[PDB]
Amino acid sequence: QVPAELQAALTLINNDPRMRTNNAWALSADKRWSLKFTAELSVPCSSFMPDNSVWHLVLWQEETLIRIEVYPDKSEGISATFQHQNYNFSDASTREWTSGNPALENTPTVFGRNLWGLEPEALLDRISWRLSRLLLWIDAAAQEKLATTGDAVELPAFPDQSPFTVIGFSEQIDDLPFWASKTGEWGFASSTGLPGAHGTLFLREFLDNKGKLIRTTKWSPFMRKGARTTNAVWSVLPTLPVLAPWQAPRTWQELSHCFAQCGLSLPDLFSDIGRSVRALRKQRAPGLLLLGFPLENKIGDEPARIHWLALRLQPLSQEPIRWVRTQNWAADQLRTRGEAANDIRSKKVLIIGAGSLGSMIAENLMRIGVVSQGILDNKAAALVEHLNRILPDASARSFESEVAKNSLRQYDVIIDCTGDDGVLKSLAAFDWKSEKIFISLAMTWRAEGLFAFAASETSFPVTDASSRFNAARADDVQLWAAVGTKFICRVVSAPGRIYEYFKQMPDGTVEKE
Amino acid sequence: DIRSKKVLIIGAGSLGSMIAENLMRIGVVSQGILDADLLQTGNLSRHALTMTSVGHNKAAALVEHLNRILPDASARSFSCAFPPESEVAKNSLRQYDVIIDCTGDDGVLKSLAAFDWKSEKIFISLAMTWRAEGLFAFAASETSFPVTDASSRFNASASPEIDMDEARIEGIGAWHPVFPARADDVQLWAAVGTKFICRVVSAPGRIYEYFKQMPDGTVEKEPHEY
Amino acid sequence: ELQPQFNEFLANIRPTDTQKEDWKSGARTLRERLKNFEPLKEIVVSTFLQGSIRRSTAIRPLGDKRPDVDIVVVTNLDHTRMSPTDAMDLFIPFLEKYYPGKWETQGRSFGITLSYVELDLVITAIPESGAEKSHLEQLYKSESVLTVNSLEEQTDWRLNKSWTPNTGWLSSAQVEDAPASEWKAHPLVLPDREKNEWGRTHPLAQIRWTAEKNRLCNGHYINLVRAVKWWRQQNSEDLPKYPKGYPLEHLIGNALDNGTTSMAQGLVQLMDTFLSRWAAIYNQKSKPWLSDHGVAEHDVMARLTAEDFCSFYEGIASAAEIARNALASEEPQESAQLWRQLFGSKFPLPQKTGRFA
Ligand SMILES: Nc1ncnc2c1ncn2[C@@H]1O[C@H](COP(=O)(O)OP(=O)(O)OP(=O)(O)O)[C@@H](O)[C@H]1O
Ligand SMILES: Nc1ncnc2c1ncn2[C@@H]1O[C@H](COP(=O)(O)OP(=O)(O)O)[C@@H](O)[C@H]1O
Ligand SMILES: *OP(=O)(O)OC[C@H]1O[C@@H](n2cnc3c(N)ncnc32)[C@H](O)[C@@H]1O
Ligand SMILES: [Mg+2]
Ligand SMILES: [Mg+2]
Repeated sequence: QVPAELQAALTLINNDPRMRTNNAWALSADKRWSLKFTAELSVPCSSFMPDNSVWHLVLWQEETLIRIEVYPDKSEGISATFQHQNYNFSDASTREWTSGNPALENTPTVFGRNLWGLEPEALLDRISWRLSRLLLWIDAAAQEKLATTGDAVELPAFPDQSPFTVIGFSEQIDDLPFWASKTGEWGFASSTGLPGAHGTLFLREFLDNKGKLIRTTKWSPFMRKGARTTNAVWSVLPTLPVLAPWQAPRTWQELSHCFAQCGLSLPDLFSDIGRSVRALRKQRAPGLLLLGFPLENKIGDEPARIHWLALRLQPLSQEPIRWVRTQNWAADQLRTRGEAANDIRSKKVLIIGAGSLGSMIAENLMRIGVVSQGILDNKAAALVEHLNRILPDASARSFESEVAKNSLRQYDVIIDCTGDDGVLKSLAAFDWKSEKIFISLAMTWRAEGLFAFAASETSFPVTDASSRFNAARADDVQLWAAVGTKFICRVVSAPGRIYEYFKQMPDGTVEKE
Repeated sequence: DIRSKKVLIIGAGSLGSMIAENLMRIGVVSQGILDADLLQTGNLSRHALTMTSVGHNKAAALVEHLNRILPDASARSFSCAFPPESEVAKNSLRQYDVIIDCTGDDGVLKSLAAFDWKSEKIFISLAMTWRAEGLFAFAASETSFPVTDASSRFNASASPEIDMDEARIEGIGAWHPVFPARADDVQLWAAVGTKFICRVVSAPGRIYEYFKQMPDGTVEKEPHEY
Repeated sequence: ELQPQFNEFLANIRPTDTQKEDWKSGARTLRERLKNFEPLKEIVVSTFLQGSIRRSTAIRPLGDKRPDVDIVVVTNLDHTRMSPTDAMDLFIPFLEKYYPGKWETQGRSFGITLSYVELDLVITAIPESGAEKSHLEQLYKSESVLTVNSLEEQTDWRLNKSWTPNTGWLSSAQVEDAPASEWKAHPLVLPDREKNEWGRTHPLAQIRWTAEKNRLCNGHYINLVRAVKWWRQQNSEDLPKYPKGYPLEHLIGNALDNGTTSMAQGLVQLMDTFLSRWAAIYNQKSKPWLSDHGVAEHDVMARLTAEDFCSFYEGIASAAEIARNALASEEPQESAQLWRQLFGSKFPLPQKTGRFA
């Protein structure tokens, strides 16, 4: 029997002025309740979307959550893929609906803030919310105003993209002019597999038609030590290869059509690639095709960077295209989740002591942005390798003679984490030949407190630090490492003569004097 | 008292990985990690792992890293999402004594409330605020997890409001933003959470505490009296 | 008949969700702890929830006062040999261990203070022997007795050992009540006020009768009981201290007639029937005799004085006059104000925080 809430939902659909339905609910073998209904428009219709579109409201439950989704009808529904919507593909199955469910949760600018509101918890209220959002979505898509000024440029959904393989590249703002003059040209490229990762590769160098280097990408020392294999082909396009309105090409014929629209020829490119492969005996066969194009970050802005798309590599065939996901591993694209200020990220930092506090402070500094670090203390070598295996833009250096003394003098911030007085005396007795910032950090007995000392002079004042000083479990060390990192950031922000003493309390609080 | 307990951690993201590493380093050897996502390069800005674990399941990589710590470690990984579907997985989950939630998701709280544990457990909930300015700490010792009380306590505390200006987009060619938090804040809150867990395990009961960090580097605490 | 306003009033006078989850979790935890205790492993047979909480006839305490939750511990002890004091003293170590500094003994029961509620557990024993004891224990260990949901939530609850909670995806066979030959003639024994002798009690019959009466009245009986309790609380100055509690519920249940359509009509009929039935006793200055559902030889109105009954009768007369003039009124606002004259201000007139990890 049809339960009560489904009857209430049917009544709700029937009551709506801009919605009609005749079929009743139906339970599927996969325990999904579906209903067929028709939607109208209050705006002039377009070619891609008719006024009266047929949809399929579907409800099911996976573990403890109840999924509410609306799917287009396989016969009288929309066939194009717009923004804020999955790919609209109809398969040969008993299903009566396609797979192009609009993403009603996402809120475009056209979607009013008051109209969006919040998602309720009751099934009937959730259904009403979803239906209202669907009506707004369909009218906006009819107006072709789903993406407007100020919105982020989201890439189109690519059908059948493997969720395991990723290709990494590094492209910055300064590299745009280099590629701006190569629109319509092609060449070879090489890539290397990430050691220890699962199904990840990254690009290394770019070549030309005859196999001559034109650009190299700079990676961390961990990544640089790898084999390079030329198994890719690149080609620069004027714009993003997207079909109207926002549909990604699915077959080779659609890709060729988009190429012709741009003003290029896929078969000519393939013939040239084959001919050049024949000419060069060293080259075996390319296996990947890379497409480059300028890309904006917001709608209404101008392009400032080059983005690359990959597909597994004919132009006239109707076979589906295999796409591979790509990520930009540039420095400004790595720490969008939180980073330190530019004043400390551009400093060369030397740390004395690879013990407990020093290694944790170095790891925190590397993760927050400071990439130029010198480890002086094997503990130093292991710490340097671990720091280099953290992010693609890490540059850590491990460690009498005048040349070595100058190398040490090249740094800007000197931090002491040894807890030894002889090291303080040696720091005071060393000739730095220029002004530096000196910071000293030390823990007390039983890790109950922390001494923080900072100075900005040509020589390290040891007597004042000793007078200030006179006047374990892993979590304690981690706590003091975090506090010391914040103290270092604050000192570098405003250099001077600063001394502070911190103390931890049994209830879990920390006090400063 | 806590070194002889079996500890289950739900969520192997930022806070969960650091808490698990601290617990493994201080002596707690019987741990179980439950997560069902994949590790990316962006997550490493605030995480306990490196680039050699990119593209793996978070739980499995975290479990291997934990097992590479000390010769007496014994950790297990569950790749499903709470709650599990198979009855065998539920029976395996019911063998743990302390249940720790480090996901920050309300659906997980409701699933915990609706799960049948068949015995008395210790439930601990830890989460951070906007910009990692504070920490929510809740604890209870029952057969079922109280969700309404925890929600009311979270709402009662004074916390920063969410502003979208500070929310940066995750990258070029993407739509969803991310929440701002640096590595040092997460490390501070992981240490505080480990201490809170030890204190609660020593004396179980109905406990709620709210922590706040100050610009000068101090930590203040606001408890609740029941 | 202003039904939505009555629904809002009922939602206002009901216990909150925090207290509800608190007493549910407390009952489950207490049951598990009692089961796992070695000294009382064989003695304890069952632990189930009773009182107005189970029967959905409880109102929200004014202020921050904790609601009363009633629990029953059924044991297999022999009451002919053991005094009530020894039986209650057998449970002291358990309370000292699991509930240090939160438990207190008063009268015939123990009192445990939780975060938001107060438990009130009573020790009882089975007065039967032989296979009858086995059948009674099997009934008392069933899912129908060991459920923590109220009668309002489970409209399909039946006093049967073969009954299971019917849960659907959105909304099977409806088992009926067990024959009276299996449970009606077998009550339980509990201590008295002074813990000197064992009395007789039978709460399962009370729960069954309340459920059946609610079913026959289209789910209006418990709401009427709550409304009358709230009315008594509001007009406390002009009303005697008694009756209150279960005797008041017994009077309300006796007064009602089967086939209730709406709440206002039910209240008017209830007060009219109450005035009609006890007029002769009122003018003779006496009190009624009402037999308990579980034990037929006991009088519920045993500790009530005649003057209390007379004062309650006068208050009921005044409330009946007000309700009678309220029901006939056709203007919604005037009728709502007339209803508010009795029930009080709670009768109406016609945020999720962000956590990251
Ligand atoms: N006079 C009585 N006669 C018979 N049974 C009684 C009587 N008083 C109490 N009981 C029984 O004892 C149980 C608990 O009694 P209690 O005094 O706590 O009443 P109650 O209905 O829970 O009251 P309240 O609404 O004030 O919480 C009742 O549910 C009923 O089963
Ligand atoms: N907490 C309780 N649980 C179960 N039955 C109860 C409870 N309190 C009272 N009763 C029942 O209600 C009846 C009335 O009890 P009461 O008025 O206290 O009489 P007495 O003073 O003789 O004990 C008793 O017979 C008892 O069986
Ligand atoms: O702070 P953060 O977003 O990194 O933390 C989220 C972590 O929690 C895990 N998570 C979230 N929801 C679930 C469920 N239902 N089951 C198991 N794990 C869950 C995320 O995978 C992430 O690690
Ligand atoms: Mg009571
Ligand atoms: Mg009581």
